[PDB]
Amino acid sequence: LAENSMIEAEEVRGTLGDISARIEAGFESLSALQVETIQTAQRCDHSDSIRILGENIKILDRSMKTMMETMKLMMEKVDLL
Amino acid sequence: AENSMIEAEEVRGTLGDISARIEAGFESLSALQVETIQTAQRCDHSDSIRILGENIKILDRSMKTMMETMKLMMEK
Amino acid sequence: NSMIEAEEVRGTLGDISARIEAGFESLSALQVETIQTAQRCDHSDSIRILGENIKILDRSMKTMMETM
Amino acid sequence: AENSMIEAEEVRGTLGDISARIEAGFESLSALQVETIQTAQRCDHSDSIRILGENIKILDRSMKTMMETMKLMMEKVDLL
Repeated sequence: LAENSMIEAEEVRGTLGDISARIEAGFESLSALQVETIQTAQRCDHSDSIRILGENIKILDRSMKTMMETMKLMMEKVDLL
Repeated sequence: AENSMIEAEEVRGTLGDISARIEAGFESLSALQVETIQTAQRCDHSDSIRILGENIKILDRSMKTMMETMKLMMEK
Repeated sequence: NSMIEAEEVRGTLGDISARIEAGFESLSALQVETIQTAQRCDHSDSIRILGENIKILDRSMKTMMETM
Repeated sequence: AENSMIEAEEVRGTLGDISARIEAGFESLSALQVETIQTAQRCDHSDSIRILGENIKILDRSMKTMMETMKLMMEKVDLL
């Protein structure tokens, strides 16, 4: 049964080896998908675009202030009629 | 003696349970990872934000038109 | 010595399964928190409602233009 | 007898390699997962979006003021 012990040893090694293979197959599979996850996340970061968008809306507002000034100037003139 | 065979049978069972848990865990985590990337894709609104700005720009151009119109009425 | 060694291997293999379950259980907990956090970054409704307001703004501009 | 001990000794060595690979992978994936959640937090722009909308609403409110002012000139131009 000395050979028996050897076959049982080789079978144990093979299985353990396959286990290590499944563990390595997974960890890199999940890590890769995780790298694609973080990347897709970066895409959803529209911080700069929004801040720019607000500053243009602000220029807009400052242009309506201007329009009002001109508006009330016409008002004065037609009032001094 | 053959107490080794029964011992080997037990070792096979436990190791098989291990492999099952490994495959189950990785299979579950991966399915939730595909759900994560897909949900993130939804959070991308680059097109929407851009159309919004282009609308603000058109609106600004319309402001300039009124401004010219106003001064025009002034000259009158 | 075969059984005592078998008892030793069983302990280590049992510890192995525990670490596997711990790792998988922890990572999933952080992914459910991750997916939930990702869901928060969806602003489709807000972005669109904002645009509809700008459309009213333009509509009012066109109204002013005709008034003049 | 001895050949059994070395066989057992190998199992200890190999299983230790197994535990190490397990710990390395889990530690690595989690660290990259915490990087994921933090990056996701960056993508939340609710506050900015909200202030953005409130400014456009003020913009509309000011337009209504202009409409009222513009009519005033029409009432006075209507004098004639």
